[PDB]
Amino acid sequence: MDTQIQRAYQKQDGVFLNSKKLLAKKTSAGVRYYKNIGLGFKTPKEAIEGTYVDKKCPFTSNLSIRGKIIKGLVISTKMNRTVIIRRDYLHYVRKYNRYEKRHRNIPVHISPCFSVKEGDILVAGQCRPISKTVRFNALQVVPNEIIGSVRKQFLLF
Amino acid sequence: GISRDSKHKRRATGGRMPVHRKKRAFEKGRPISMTKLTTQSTTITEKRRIRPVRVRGGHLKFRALRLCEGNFSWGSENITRKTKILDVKYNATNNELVRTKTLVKNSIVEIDSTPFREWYKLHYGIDLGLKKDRTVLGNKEKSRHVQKRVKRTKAQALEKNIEEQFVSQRILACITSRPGQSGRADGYILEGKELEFYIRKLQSKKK
Amino acid sequence: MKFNISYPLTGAQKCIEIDDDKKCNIFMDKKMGQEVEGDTLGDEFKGYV
Amino acid sequence: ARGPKKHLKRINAPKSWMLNKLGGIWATRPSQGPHKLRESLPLSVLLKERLNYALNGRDVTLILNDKEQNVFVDGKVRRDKGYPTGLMDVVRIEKTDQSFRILYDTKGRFVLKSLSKEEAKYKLLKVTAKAIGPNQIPYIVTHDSRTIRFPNPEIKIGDTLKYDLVNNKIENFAHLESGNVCYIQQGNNIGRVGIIQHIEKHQGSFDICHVKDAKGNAFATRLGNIFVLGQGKKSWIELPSGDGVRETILEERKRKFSY
RNA sequence: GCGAAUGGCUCAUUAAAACAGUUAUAGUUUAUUUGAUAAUUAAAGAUUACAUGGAUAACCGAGCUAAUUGUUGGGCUAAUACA
RNA sequence: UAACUGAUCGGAUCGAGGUUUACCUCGAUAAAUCAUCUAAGUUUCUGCCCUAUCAGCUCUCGAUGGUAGUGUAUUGGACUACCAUGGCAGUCACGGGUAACGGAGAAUUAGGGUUCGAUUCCGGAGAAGGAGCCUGAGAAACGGCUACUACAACUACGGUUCGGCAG
Ligand SMILES: [Mg+2]
Ligand SMILES: [Mg+2]
Ligand SMILES: [Mg+2]
Ligand SMILES: [Mg+2]
Ligand SMILES: [Mg+2]
Ligand SMILES: [Mg+2]
Ligand SMILES: [Mg+2]
Ligand SMILES: [Mg+2]
Ligand SMILES: [Mg+2]
Ligand SMILES: [Mg+2]
Ligand SMILES: [Mg+2]
Ligand SMILES: [Mg+2]
Ligand SMILES: [Mg+2]
Repeated sequence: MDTQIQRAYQKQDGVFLNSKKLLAKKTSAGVRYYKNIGLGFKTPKEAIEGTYVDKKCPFTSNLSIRGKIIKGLVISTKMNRTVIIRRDYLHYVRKYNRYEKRHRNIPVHISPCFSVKEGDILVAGQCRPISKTVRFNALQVVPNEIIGSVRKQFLLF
Repeated sequence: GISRDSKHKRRATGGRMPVHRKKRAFEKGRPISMTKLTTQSTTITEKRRIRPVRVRGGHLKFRALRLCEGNFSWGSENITRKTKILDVKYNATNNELVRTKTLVKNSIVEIDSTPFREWYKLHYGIDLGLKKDRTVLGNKEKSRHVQKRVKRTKAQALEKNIEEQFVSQRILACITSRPGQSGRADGYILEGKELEFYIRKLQSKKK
Repeated sequence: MKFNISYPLTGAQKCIEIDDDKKCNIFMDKKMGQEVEGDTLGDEFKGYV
Repeated sequence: ARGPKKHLKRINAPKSWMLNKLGGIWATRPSQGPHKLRESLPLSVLLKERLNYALNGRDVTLILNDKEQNVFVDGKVRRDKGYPTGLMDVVRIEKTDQSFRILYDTKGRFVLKSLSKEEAKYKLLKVTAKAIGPNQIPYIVTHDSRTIRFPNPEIKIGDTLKYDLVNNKIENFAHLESGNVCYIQQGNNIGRVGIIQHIEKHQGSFDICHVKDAKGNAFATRLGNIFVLGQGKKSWIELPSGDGVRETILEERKRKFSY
């Protein structure tokens, strides 16, 4: 009644079981879409016993992950199940023979399963284009503490 | 040349974005194809109309413009018969599509219980016509009629909502097919989770 | 108005020049392939269609 | 771009063809076939510049168009100026009953190996993909774009088969595993032949492999570039330029002019 | 029936755009080629399969305009066209 | 397994060489699906010259994300509707200049650098400017078409052009 309607006008799964399950009145009916992107990645416990209907998830959908895999710090928590990760790298300068600092910002999609927080390191995978920016989904989240400015924070992670 | 190139946009940082390429033909964008219903030939004689469009590879893609009959499946029973759709209600996407009884992939509609009624009768010995005459079996109980029982006893507890539906002649179901893409209109019969829910949208919608 | 009159049945191709105005007056405001009553040509065309 | 390319430039045509730089301006562009553009040798190249049976361009035009049929590729007739003869193929020159192996050098140039009516029978096939198709049936596919029906089941995807052309029959296969012999179809290391050491898969999208050989050199290349020339040390075909092993510019000198 | 969407010229536009070096297509289309695969022709209809049906260029002949690889208009027969 | 459409396919075609029969042998070509080759869309990451006498930019319609649909060859706010308010920035956003198409490379060079790359390779863009489209497996083609702006050629001034040399 909550996870289902909640504003939006319906939220099923990829494997349209449900209502039909009432046919198997004895074993386990409460099926949800289960998956495992593999690639050396554990599938979130929370992902399984959730009521969430996120088609853009890498464990609850026919969303693949291929090639490019990222690790970066998180900037913002706003946006619906989407986050911006900031990567901090050095650039070399041919002439002066030294480096300068630089940061690329990245649009990342977050399946409800893992719980966000601002200023923590995150691991993204290469998933098909989900929107103008998005092209990365979160696969493994590590909580971390930064006392204040996320901008000030710059780590060659 | 209604294109869909992502160039006429503004990069992340909303700054306008350059162009050196005239609209290129592979960015094709075909004219939308609203899809109505002939469950009211008050004007509309030609029941269903489907126009085929020459697509890329060289294939054809049939486009549904006007319809009246689609195919639907009862999840639970695994039955599927072609039936006449009735009126479109609640399109979610927008209420105007309902106002023009347009057919979106996921538009919730009504159908004729006839094929399902006809079937539920033959396989269980239960017509579903007004409750009292409920069952209709055979005179002698020695032979194969012993099965309509076995099935009937399968506590065919078809939700109190599924039952009312039949008798009323109307049946709730959502669609699962792009008319503007394949020309057809196929849907599943509404039940449990969504049934209860979509109905609510309808109860509260009118009240 | 000059006429290129063809005769199916045999394969007769003939050309007639009709200068006087009064005769042709019947072809005016008639559609393509209509039925012509070639009696507005009392000459050689006595009772033709 | 306008549509699909359709020509090829002297300058741009692969160094494997040991081509004439001054030559002309173009070069026979391989026809869409069994082997990829870069990995192939169009007949015109094969006879004119290679064998030298042909010469001027029209010379070919005769040979492959003449109602006699002078060229055979894997037991079949061919009459296309640029049929892409690829790796591990067998080409027969009718009018002389010549039989050749389409194999790369040790320096990566397409070489023509002369075969005896014996090897001319079998051809080595590498396994592309393996899956079951229509009505419960198993299918295997070879680099040579061969599609196989009902193949022996003890065959993993990255296998190497011996093919009896005469009977279009298979015999003695051999997967790639620690301890075999191999030929590398392309790379900074092509034309080499050694003993597989071990295959470290990295799944992230690209597995690698190591190798040893005669002078016990250490070789490194991606699996896609390994072709199993044989099982357990014994190679299956005669190699060009002696054994599939290249020399230091230093070893070449000492062998030739003995420095 | 294919080809004409290769090539050939040019750089006016165009600063993360295009490009390059990289990667993905489990988000896709590809005529021509190479390998392979098909026992059942759907219902209603209709029905010959030793195999069906109708029409039109070229051609014959009449014609228009000052004018162009313009084209009207009548008669004749074939297809891997069409049906 | 259930049913839907039936505009998917399942050859009404063509050679030649043989040979006392019953035919035989090697080919052409049409065409469906899977591969395959070829190429193309779109895509990840990283990298560009001057400039703040450019500091706040994008958001009335998309600017950032979520929902459902359209649409496409397919992904996608690519477009519609509803919802959230985000997305970028001094680690220079946004805007402006460029006698700026980017590379491969070119000229001089102790080392480090300085200045160029219209121009045989590659990729891109375009064909008078601009938009639209037919056809096709394939182009917004352009030595194809439609209209507008500015033009080029013929005229019996009615009308016409297979009119675009950045080949
Ligand atoms: Mg510090
Ligand atoms: Mg096709
Ligand atoms: Mg060719
Ligand atoms: Mg892979
Ligand atoms: Mg970029
Ligand atoms: Mg005629
Ligand atoms: Mg004969
Ligand atoms: Mg969608
Ligand atoms: Mg600018
Ligand atoms: Mg420059
Ligand atoms: Mg060029
Ligand atoms: Mg490119
Ligand atoms: Mg000139």
